[PDB]
Amino acid sequence: KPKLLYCSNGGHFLRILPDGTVDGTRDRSDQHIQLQLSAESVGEVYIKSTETGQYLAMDTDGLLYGSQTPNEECLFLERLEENHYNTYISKKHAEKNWFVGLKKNGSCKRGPRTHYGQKAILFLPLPV
Repeated sequence: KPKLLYCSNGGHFLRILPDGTVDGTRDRSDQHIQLQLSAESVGEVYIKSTETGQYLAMDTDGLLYGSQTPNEECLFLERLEENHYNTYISKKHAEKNWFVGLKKNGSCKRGPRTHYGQKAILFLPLPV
Protein backbone atom coordinates (compact mmCIF):
# COMPACT_ATOMS: atom_id res chain seq x y z
CA LYS A 1 0.00 0.00 0.00
CA PRO A 2 1.20 3.57 -0.74
CA LYS A 3 2.45 5.85 2.02
CA LEU A 4 3.76 9.27 2.90
CA LEU A 5 7.20 9.80 4.38
CA TYR A 6 7.05 12.55 6.98
CA CYS A 7 10.35 14.17 7.92
CA SER A 8 10.29 15.37 11.52
CA ASN A 9 13.04 17.91 10.83
CA GLY A 10 10.78 20.49 9.22
CA GLY A 11 7.56 18.52 9.17
CA HIS A 12 7.66 17.91 5.41
CA PHE A 13 6.33 15.00 3.38
CA LEU A 14 9.04 13.68 1.05
CA ARG A 15 8.20 14.71 -2.51
CA ILE A 16 9.49 13.64 -5.91
CA LEU A 17 8.67 16.40 -8.42
CA PRO A 18 8.05 15.79 -12.13
CA ASP A 19 11.33 17.42 -13.11
CA GLY A 20 13.27 14.84 -11.12
CA THR A 21 13.97 17.13 -8.20
CA VAL A 22 13.35 15.92 -4.65
CA ASP A 23 12.28 18.05 -1.70
CA GLY A 24 9.56 18.22 0.91
CA THR A 25 6.18 19.88 1.28
CA ARG A 26 3.70 20.35 4.10
CA ASP A 27 0.79 20.18 1.67
CA ARG A 28 -0.71 16.77 2.38
CA SER A 29 -2.77 17.23 -0.80
CA ASP A 30 0.29 17.25 -3.06
CA GLN A 31 0.00 14.47 -5.64
CA HIS A 32 3.74 13.86 -5.70
CA ILE A 33 4.10 12.74 -2.06
CA GLN A 34 2.25 9.43 -2.40
CA LEU A 35 5.07 6.93 -2.33
CA GLN A 36 4.97 3.20 -2.89
CA LEU A 37 7.64 1.25 -1.05
CA SER A 38 8.53 -2.24 -2.23
CA ALA A 39 11.19 -4.46 -0.69
CA GLU A 40 13.65 -6.43 -2.80
CA SER A 41 15.25 -7.93 0.29
CA VAL A 42 14.36 -7.51 3.96
CA GLY A 43 15.35 -3.98 4.92
CA GLU A 44 16.05 -2.93 1.32
CA VAL A 45 13.47 -0.81 -0.47
CA TYR A 46 12.69 1.13 -3.61
CA ILE A 47 10.71 4.30 -3.02
CA LYS A 48 8.47 5.17 -5.96
CA SER A 49 6.19 8.06 -6.76
CA THR A 50 2.82 6.58 -7.63
CA GLU A 51 1.97 9.74 -9.57
CA THR A 52 4.98 9.96 -11.92
CA GLY A 53 6.34 6.44 -11.55
CA GLN A 54 9.74 7.87 -10.60
CA TYR A 55 12.02 6.22 -8.04
CA LEU A 56 13.87 8.08 -5.30
CA ALA A 57 17.62 7.85 -5.87
CA MET A 58 20.95 9.43 -4.97
CA ASP A 59 23.80 10.03 -7.43
CA THR A 60 27.54 9.55 -6.89
CA ASP A 61 27.82 12.95 -5.21
CA GLY A 62 25.07 12.39 -2.66
CA LEU A 63 22.42 14.38 -4.54
CA LEU A 64 18.85 13.13 -4.30
CA TYR A 65 16.92 12.85 -7.55
CA GLY A 66 13.92 11.25 -9.20
CA SER A 67 14.95 8.38 -11.48
CA GLN A 68 12.60 7.42 -14.33
CA THR A 69 13.96 3.88 -14.18
CA PRO A 70 14.89 1.59 -11.31
CA ASN A 71 18.63 1.13 -10.89
CA GLU A 72 21.14 0.45 -8.10
CA GLU A 73 21.11 4.11 -7.08
CA CYS A 74 17.43 3.67 -6.13
CA LEU A 75 18.02 1.00 -3.48
CA PHE A 76 17.82 2.23 0.09
CA LEU A 77 18.44 0.46 3.37
CA GLU A 78 15.40 1.03 5.55
CA ARG A 79 16.38 1.10 9.21
CA LEU A 80 14.07 1.59 12.17
CA GLU A 81 15.35 4.00 14.79
CA GLU A 82 15.00 4.20 18.57
CA ASN A 83 12.23 6.79 18.17
CA HIS A 84 10.48 4.39 15.78
CA TYR A 85 11.06 6.60 12.76
CA ASN A 86 12.89 5.23 9.73
CA THR A 87 16.23 6.29 8.28
CA TYR A 88 16.91 5.57 4.62
CA ILE A 89 20.52 5.13 3.69
CA SER A 90 21.79 4.80 0.14
CA LYS A 91 22.71 1.15 -0.33
CA LYS A 92 25.20 2.06 -3.06
CA HIS A 93 26.87 4.56 -0.74
CA ALA A 94 26.06 2.88 2.57
CA GLU A 95 29.76 2.72 3.44
CA LYS A 96 29.70 6.53 3.34
CA ASN A 97 26.60 6.77 5.54
CA TRP A 98 24.80 8.89 2.95
CA PHE A 99 21.20 9.24 4.14
CA VAL A 100 18.04 10.56 2.53
CA GLY A 101 17.36 13.84 4.28
CA LEU A 102 15.41 17.08 4.19
CA LYS A 103 16.49 20.41 5.65
CA LYS A 104 14.12 22.35 7.90
CA ASN A 105 13.25 24.49 4.87
CA GLY A 106 12.08 21.44 2.94
CA SER A 107 15.06 21.32 0.59
CA CYS A 108 16.91 18.05 0.15
CA LYS A 109 20.12 17.57 2.08
CA ARG A 110 23.20 16.16 0.34
CA GLY A 111 24.42 12.73 1.41
CA PRO A 112 27.79 14.04 2.73
CA ARG A 113 25.99 16.76 4.72
CA THR A 114 24.02 14.07 6.57
CA HIS A 115 24.93 11.66 9.38
CA TYR A 116 23.12 9.73 12.11
CA GLY A 117 21.60 11.70 14.96
CA GLN A 118 20.28 14.31 12.54
CA LYS A 119 16.55 15.02 12.58
CA ALA A 120 16.87 15.56 8.82
CA ILE A 121 17.26 11.83 8.16
CA LEU A 122 14.30 10.58 10.21
CA PHE A 123 11.13 9.74 8.32
CA LEU A 124 7.83 8.48 9.68
CA PRO A 125 6.12 6.16 7.16
CA LEU A 126 2.36 6.79 7.08
CA PRO A 127 0.24 4.18 5.31
CA VAL A 128 -2.29 6.07 3.19
